Amino acid sequence: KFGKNKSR
Repeated sequence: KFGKNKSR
């Protein structure tokens, strides 16, 4: 739940 905002 740390690399979930590493998409866009």
